[PDB]
This record gives sequence, C-alpha cells and structure tokens, in this order.
Amino acid sequence: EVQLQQSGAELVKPGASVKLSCKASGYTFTSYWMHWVKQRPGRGLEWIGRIDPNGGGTKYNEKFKSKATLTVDKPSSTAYMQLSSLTSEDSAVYYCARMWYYGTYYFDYWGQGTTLTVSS
Amino acid sequence: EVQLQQSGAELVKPGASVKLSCKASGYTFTSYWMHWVKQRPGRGLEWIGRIDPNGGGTKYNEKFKSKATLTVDKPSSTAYMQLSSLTSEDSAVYYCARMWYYGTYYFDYWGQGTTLTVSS
Amino acid sequence: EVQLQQSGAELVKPGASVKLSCKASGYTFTSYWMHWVKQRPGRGLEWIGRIDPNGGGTKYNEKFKSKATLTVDKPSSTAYMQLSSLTSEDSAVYYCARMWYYGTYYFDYWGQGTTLTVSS
Amino acid sequence: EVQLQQSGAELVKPGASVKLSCKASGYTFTSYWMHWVKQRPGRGLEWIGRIDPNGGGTKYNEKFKSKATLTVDKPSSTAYMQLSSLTSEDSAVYYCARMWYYGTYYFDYWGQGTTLTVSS
Amino acid sequence: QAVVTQESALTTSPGETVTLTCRSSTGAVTTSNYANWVQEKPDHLFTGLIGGTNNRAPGVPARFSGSLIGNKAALTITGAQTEDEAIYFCALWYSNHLVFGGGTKLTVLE
Amino acid sequence: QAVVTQESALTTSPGETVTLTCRSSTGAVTTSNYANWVQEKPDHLFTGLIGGTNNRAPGVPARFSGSLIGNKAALTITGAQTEDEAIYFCALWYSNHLVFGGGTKLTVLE
Amino acid sequence: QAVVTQESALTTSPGETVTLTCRSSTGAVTTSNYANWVQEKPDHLFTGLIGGTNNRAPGVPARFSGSLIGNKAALTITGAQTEDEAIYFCALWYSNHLVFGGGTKLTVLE
Amino acid sequence: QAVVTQESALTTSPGETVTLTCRSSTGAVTTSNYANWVQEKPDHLFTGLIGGTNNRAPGVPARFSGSLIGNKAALTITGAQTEDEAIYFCALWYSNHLVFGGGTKLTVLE
Ligand SMILES: Oc1c2ccccc2cc2ccccc12
Ligand SMILES: Oc1c2ccccc2cc2ccccc12
Ligand SMILES: Oc1c2ccccc2cc2ccccc12
Ligand SMILES: Oc1c2ccccc2cc2ccccc12
Repeated sequence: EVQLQQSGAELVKPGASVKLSCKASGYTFTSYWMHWVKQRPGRGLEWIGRIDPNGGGTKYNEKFKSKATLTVDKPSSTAYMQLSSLTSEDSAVYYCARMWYYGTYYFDYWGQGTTLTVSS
Repeated sequence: EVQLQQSGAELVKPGASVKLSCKASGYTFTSYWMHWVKQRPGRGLEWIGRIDPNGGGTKYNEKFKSKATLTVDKPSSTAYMQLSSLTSEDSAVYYCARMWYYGTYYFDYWGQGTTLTVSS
Repeated sequence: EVQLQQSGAELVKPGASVKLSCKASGYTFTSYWMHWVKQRPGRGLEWIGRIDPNGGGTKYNEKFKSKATLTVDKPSSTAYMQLSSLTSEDSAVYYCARMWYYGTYYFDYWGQGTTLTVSS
Repeated sequence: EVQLQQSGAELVKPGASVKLSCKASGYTFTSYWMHWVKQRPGRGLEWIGRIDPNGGGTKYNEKFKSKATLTVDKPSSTAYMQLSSLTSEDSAVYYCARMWYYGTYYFDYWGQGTTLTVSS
Repeated sequence: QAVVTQESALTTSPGETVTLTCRSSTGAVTTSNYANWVQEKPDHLFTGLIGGTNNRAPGVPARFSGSLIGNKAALTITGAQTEDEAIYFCALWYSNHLVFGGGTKLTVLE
Repeated sequence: QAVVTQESALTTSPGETVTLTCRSSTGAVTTSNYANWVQEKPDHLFTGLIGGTNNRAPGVPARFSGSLIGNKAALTITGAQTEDEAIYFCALWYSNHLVFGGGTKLTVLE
Repeated sequence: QAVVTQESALTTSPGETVTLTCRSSTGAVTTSNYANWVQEKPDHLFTGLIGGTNNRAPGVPARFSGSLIGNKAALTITGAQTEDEAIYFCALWYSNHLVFGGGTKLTVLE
Repeated sequence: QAVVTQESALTTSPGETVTLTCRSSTGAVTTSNYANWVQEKPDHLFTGLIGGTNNRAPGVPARFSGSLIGNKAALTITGAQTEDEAIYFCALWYSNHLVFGGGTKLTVLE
C-alpha cells in the first residue's frame, strides 16, 4: 500500500480490440507515471508502453507502435492499455506498474496483472 | 455438505457425443436449480447452461445452443450435460453447481468437476 | 516394499522402436502378473497390456494390438513393453504394476513410471 | 560455493545467432573443464558440448556440430555457448557446469541455467 | 455480452480486513443478480461461500459477508487468517445463467 | 468399451470417515473385477493400497478397507489424517487387463 | 535493443548476506536508469522493493538496499531469512520505457 | 549412442539407507566415466553432490557416498532426512562429453 487495481481477466477473439485498466487507490495521477508489462510463459516479462494524462506521453516500441496504445482517465482516475487487432499471440498476463518518480520517497506497487485469453 | 457428485474423468473423440452427470447427495431436485461451468486453462471459468426437471428450463447461449444441452433424471435423481459433435476444443473441466435459490438458507456446493479429454 | 524397478527416461524418434523394462526386486515371476499403464497429461491413466513368462499371455487392445507388445526375461527376471512404429502421440509416462493375484496376501507396488519423449 | 554465473534469460528469433555465458567466481580457468546441458520439458537434460581455453577442445555431437559451438574468454574469464541458426526447437534452459577434474578435491557447481525463448 | 470485473489480486495481513469488489458491465449489480462468491484453493477445488448477495453457506464463519456497495457487489473478510489465502471468484445471475469474473487472488502474509 | 466411474473430489475433516465409490459401466462390480485402490500423491507417485476388492498392501493401516456395496466397489478411510490427502484411483480387472477411473481427489481440511 | 543481464540463481543461508547484479548492454547502468528491484513470489505476485537505484518501498526492511557498483546496479540483502526466497527481477528505465532482466531466483536453505 | 539408465523413483523413510544405481549401455561404468551425482530440487535447481565416482562437493555430508558396484555406479544415502527428498540425476563422461540418465526421484515419508 498504496495499491494498484487491474481487472482479473478478459476474453477476446482474433481481430477484435480490447482495453485493460489500471486504477490508483489513494494517489496523484497528475504527478506520476505508468507502465504496461507483458508476461508470457517463458518469455519472461516484456516491457511495452507508457502514459501521461495532460498533453500526453504514452511511449511504445516499433512492434507496439501499431496495435498497442496507452491512455488515462480523469474524473474517476484510470490508466489504459489498448490492443487493437488482437492476435492469438497477444494472450498473456499484462501488468501495470504506478507511483512516485517525481522526487519524493517510496515506491510503485505493481497491479495484479490482467490475464488476456484469445480465443475460446 | 450437503454435497455434489460428478464423475472424475471422461474420454471421447472428435465427432462423438458425451454425457456428464451431477448428483445430489441429500436434497430436493424439485425445488432448486443447476449450472454447468467450463474451466479451460487460462480461459478461466465460462458459464454454459441450466436445468429444470418437470416441464423444463435448460438455458444456454448462441454458441452452446447447438451441441451443448442440459437435463434431469427422476428415480435416482441426476442432472445432465450433453456435448454432441465433440471437438478437440471441448476439452476442459466441467463444473456442475447445486442447491437453494428457492427462498431458504444455505448454499450450493460446487461438484468436483469432470475432466473431459478429446482425443487419445 | 517389495519394490518395482523401471528406467527413469527414454528418448526416441518417430518411426523407431523402443523397449521399456520392469524389474522385480525380491519376488517370484513364475507366480504373478504384469501391467503397463499410460498416463498422458489430462488423459489420465490408460490401461494398455499384460504378460506371462512361460508359454505366454500378454494381452492388449485393438489399438495396442499393433505397435504395443509385452514380454518377460528369465535369468535376470524382467517384464518388457515394446513400442514399434513410435509416434509423437506415444509420448507419456508408462507405469508398470507387479505382484500377488495368485491367492496369497499383500499387494503390487506400482514402478515409478518411464517418461518416454518423442522426439528432440 | 565456489559458484557459477549465467545470465537469467535471453530472447531470440528464428534464424538469428545467440551467445550464452558462464562465469567462474573464484577459480582457475587454466586447469579445469566446462559443459553445456539442455533441459527441455520432458526431454530431461541433454548433454551438448565442451571447452578448453588455450589451444582448444570444445566437443559437441553430429547434431550439435553445426549451429552449436563453445568457447572461452581470458581477461575477464568466461565460457561461451553459441547457437547459430536459431530455431523454435532451440527454446529450453541451458545449464553450464564448472570445476576440478584435474586431480584435486571438491566439485563443480552447476550454473543456474539460461532460459532461451524463441520467439515473441 | 455481460462482462464481470473484479480485481486481480489483493495482498493482506492476518487479523486485517479486506474487501473484494465485483462490477456488472450491464449497469448496477442488483439483487436480481444474486451475487455469488466462491473460494478456490489449489488443485481446482471450488467452494461456494456466499449466494444471493449476502447468504452464507453452512459453516462459513460470520467473518465473511457479502453486500451491495454503490453499483458493485462486495465480499468483505474480517480478521483474515493464513488459511484464507485463495482465489475468490464472483458469479452473477443474468436471468437464466451465471457469468464469472476472473477471480481475485488473495495473498495473506503470512 | 468398459468405463469406470468414480467421484471427482470429496472434502473431509481429520478423524472423520470418508467413502469412495467405483462403478462398472458393464454392470455390477464383482469379485472377478478384483477392485484395485491406488493412492497418488504429487509428482506422479502411485502406491497400491488395496487389491482384489479388500486385500491390503503391507503396512497400509487397517483404517483403509475395501468392499463391494450394491453394484459398486467402495474404499472407506477411517479416522482421516492430513497425510491422507491424495488422489485415489480405482482400477478394475476385465479378464486380462485393468481399466482405470479418473481418480477421486480427497481434500482434508486440515 | 537494450538487453538487461542478471544472474539466473543464487543459493544462500539465513543470516547471510547476498548480492544480485544487473548490467546494461548499452554501457554503464547509471542513475538515469533508476534501477528497479521487484520481488516475485509463487503465483505471479510482483512486489516493488526498490526504485531509482536505492529508494525503498514503504516497509521494505533496511536489510534490502540498492546501489550502483562499477558499471552495474546491485541489490544486497542483509541477514537473509527463509521468507526472502523469491525471484528478484531488475528493470531499467531507458528514457521512456522499462526493460527487464530474466530475474534472479534466490534460494535460501533454509 | 550411449544411454544411461537409472531407476525412476525410490520411496524411503528417515534414518533409513537408500541406494541409487546408474548403468552404462556401452558396457561397465568404469572410473574413466567419472560418475556424477547431482541433486535437483523444485524450480530447476541443480546441485553437484559427487564427481568422479566418489568425490564429495564441499559440505556434502559423509552420509552421501558414491561407488562402483558390479557394472554400475551407485549413490548411497545413509540416515535419510526429509530434506533429502529430491531428483538425483546420474551423468557419465564418455571421453569428451557427459550423458545424463532420467533422474531418480527420491521420496522420503516423511
Ligand atoms: O516514469 C518514470 C519516470 C518519468 C520521468 C522521469 C524519470 C522517470 C523514471 C522512472 C523510473 C522507473 C519507472 C518509471 C519512471
Ligand atoms: O437458479 C437460480 C435461480 C433460479 C430461479 C430464480 C433465481 C435464481 C437465482 C440464482 C442465483 C445464483 C445461481 C442460481 C440461481
Ligand atoms: O493379473 C491379474 C490376474 C491374473 C489372473 C487371475 C486374476 C487376476 C486378477 C488381477 C487383478 C488385478 C490386477 C492383476 C490381476
Ligand atoms: O572435463 C572433464 C574431464 C576432463 C579431462 C579428463 C577427465 C575429465 C573428467 C570429467 C568428468 C566429469 C565432468 C567433466 C570431466
């Protein structure tokens, strides 16, 4: 604590678009940063993207720069990951990770990871 | 307790039809309801159907409405799940779940889940 | 104890023939019987064959009656399982199981199971 | 202790060439020997190669004699394994194993094993 | 279709109180949903804890209680023990069939 | 072919008595079936407990006993311990070969 | 691309001090990398221990400390306990994104 | 090619002595084979116990000893403990490379 909140699991099919969420329970979105990390079995954890709420700064890679996109949400306060053109290869556990990096103390609390299945 | 009783495992082949059973040990079929839940690895648990013994009310979904069908049995007292046109994609653990919902106390006891293999 | 002895693991390739062994440490081959049981992940354990040393009685099934064959060995004392025409589908853990059934006391001791890989 | 040091994980793609490393923390490269052992799930551990730093003696097998090659490194002191023409079949955990065999006491300390993924 | 959303994992301490939420994608979770809470422990063992929002299975301690909070159903565990470490799934009734969430893994340390 | 059916899982308490059943799809389980009961514990370790309906392997306690009940074979465990938590498979002899059921997972809490 | 390298496993004893290293393939790990250390325990549970080279998450004991050593970042654990047995991943910041190493499995015996 | 054969599993009791054998398919296991014995415990952790038939790694207790018996190499464990429960692999040197057996799983109850 402080804590990160992601959905347990999401089910999708090839070709569709899915959105995964990352909530802060008791912090300041306007100060900090956000990550999305893909863990597949035996691929380890692969770093994917980033996010900034105001103007923006959601940064990926020239494999992710296409279907993978990140975002924020103000009145509730949430970070987003989008997977457009879902493939069967996109099936994994996606971790979001959450606070500080401004110049204060303490640490992020890694979310619990969203299991994305594709498809059944 | 009270307890639910399903078969341990069933082996089938693509194209065939299999029936899975769900027994009540110490209750009233005429009052209550029954479910069938498919768990595949990493698909979580997917809700499938329902069942009513007298006239009937066994309710599925427009993916299940074809090969998947549910039923009852009177003198012994059992609930049924049928999988017609078995596919290799049908391989999973099927849970049946069992009592109350009439307006009394207490709770269902989830069966132990039938492992269906297809095919070897 | 008394104990059964099988080899840890065997590696083979499609098309080849492999033999798996089952040793009795401290018993009478001339009295008793022997089984071979295939466990694949999620297929459970599938009963395969049998064996008798003198004249013979090694009994399979009209899927096993082809590549799968069982046998004995006298001076050392061993039971055999042969898999001719190895397939990639033959990869599993094969258990041998060992004593009594003559009219005396006590019980078999299941071997430890031979892991057959095919192929790498 | 004494201890062996390998990298945690490496990610590669089919067709590429990867190098895995094996470090000695507190010993004599000029005296001893080095192995590389592939463990795939259910293939057990498969012995692969060897290595000698001065003139050389890095010994494989007529399956490994092609893409698989081993080596040393002097000023830092390291042993190498190369996998040229990476295939999807090359994905496994590669263990390096480290000391004595000269005529003194004590034993090797098996490295921790490098997980090679191919490809995502 | 109806999608049910719960948190993926909550870490807790023994003697501490934790809450698990469960939202409907169709709107509010209401009492026509008969919110179900089922503990899963290792080796695919499922045990129904609470049915119809707040009704306990026989011999579930009173430390477990369900309720509706805002537009979501909640499961609250009072005085957590180490034996409470499991995967808690939420299942909602939509007229004639259940729909499950992904399950909230609860870690107790320790 | 011959199909053997047993329950998928039974939950129990220590000191409590539990029964596992095993039915033949061909008719009654009879003593020509020589009902076999084999405990499996984690890491694919199988141990024969009872053979020929009711005969104990050396050093299986007398708390384990097999019998025929009606048309089924039964395995009963008296005064369950926590060490008794395993997967209990039933194997029936059909003239010249065994046929296995799916195995009954026994949970002891705790 | 940027590759992060850490040891695959270190075995240790309780009360003993162990060090985990993390190298950059681009050159030296520097403080612009904000070296991250995250403990993973069974069932995919990740917990951030240290961020920005040496800053502890709330309630990580002072026995855990990060630092830069030579061209690598280090995580040192003082007075190891049995509860310390986990997989410790290193993550480095490269301007706008993290890059992870394979994770160092720490065994404590026992 | 050279095939190494060991037993798949041996069950034992604490304080009891157990023996693991390892045969060469090429003939006798001889001292040019430098019989190796490596304990593996859960999560792919390998630890070299004995090399060159009978030489102990530093701090392996004297209860573990290797030897040649007949045409096979043997590993004997005296006064088994519960901590001894592992997978024991045999590796033989054939001129320039090792060849591994399947590993003998040792169960201690308990
Ligand atoms: O999001 C950030 C940053 C953002 C701006 C400046 C420095 C940062 C360092 C980080 C280090 C680790 C993780 C996230 C980080
Ligand atoms: O079978 C039923 C019901 C049947 C009739 C009316 C309400 C029900 C609520 C349920 C809630 C959960 C599970 C099953 C349920
Ligand atoms: O091998 C045998 C038998 C052989 C001859 C007669 C009866 C048998 C019963 C058995 C029962 C279980 C297992 C093996 C068995
Ligand atoms: O590298 C070697 C050796 C090198 C030269 C001579 C004998 C050896 C025996 C070995 C035995 C086991 C492992 C490695 C070994």
